Amino acid sequence: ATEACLPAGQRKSGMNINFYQYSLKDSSTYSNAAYMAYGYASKTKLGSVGGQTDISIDYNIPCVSSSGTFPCPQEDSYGNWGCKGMGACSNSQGIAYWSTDLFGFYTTPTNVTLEMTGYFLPPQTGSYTFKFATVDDSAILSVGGATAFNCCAQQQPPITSTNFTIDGIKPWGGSLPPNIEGTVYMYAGYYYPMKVVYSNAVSWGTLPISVTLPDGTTVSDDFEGYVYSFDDDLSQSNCTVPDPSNYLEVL
Ligand SMILES: OC[C@H]1O[C@H](O)[C@@H](O)[C@@H](O)[C@@H]1O
Ligand SMILES: [Ca+2]
Repeated sequence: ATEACLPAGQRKSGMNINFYQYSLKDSSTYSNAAYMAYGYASKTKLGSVGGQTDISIDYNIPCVSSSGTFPCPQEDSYGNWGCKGMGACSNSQGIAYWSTDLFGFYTTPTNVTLEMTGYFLPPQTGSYTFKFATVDDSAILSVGGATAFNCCAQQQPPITSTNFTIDGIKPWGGSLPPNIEGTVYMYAGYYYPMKVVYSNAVSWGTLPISVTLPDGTTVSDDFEGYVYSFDDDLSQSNCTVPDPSNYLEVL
């Protein structure tokens, strides 16, 4: 059984996103599992943004072309290099770029590690299939009070579990990986801790996130209505529900 929670605080819509420093073109750290699970929090914290419901990542580097600077979708890049419908680009793909494209926070989306935390509120009892359509460069998803973070303790330092529900790595220089899926059985009305950790090491960043509900509904990119944050309250006695199927409910 995946451990779930019943936080009694004021619920806030969306996930908290923390940003951590990652070295441009570090082709090692991003593929290490200890780093993805907890090691990232050792790195300098750049900032955070709260209340985000649209959590898919799609960052496209600029092409500085003769008619202006425009983002280039990765599948339209060619040669050394240009972008279809724009011609040759005069800027390097291998430098840092600054922009707000990740959740409105000004940082270097070319090279950053994001930590997304919240609680997933299932509306139906049954098995949920989470999915990353692909990943550039690496990402994990963990779900559960024992594996994502502890109940009522969303904002604490990371727990030390490498038991990921999904983990994905783009091999360095390789093509984008295919779909990656992971299934969790969840009970309706319990808040399940959820953590996504995402790294971009250079240039393009991509992480299309979706979930398929037990009825076969698919929710893609925007998780409004499903993900919530609560401020930590370590004093709330009955926050943790080790097994929601045998939980003595008291009303
Ligand atoms: O895989 C390493 C590197 O390969 C290409 O340069 C792009 O797909 C980048 O997004 C990626 O970081
Ligand atoms: Ca990349």
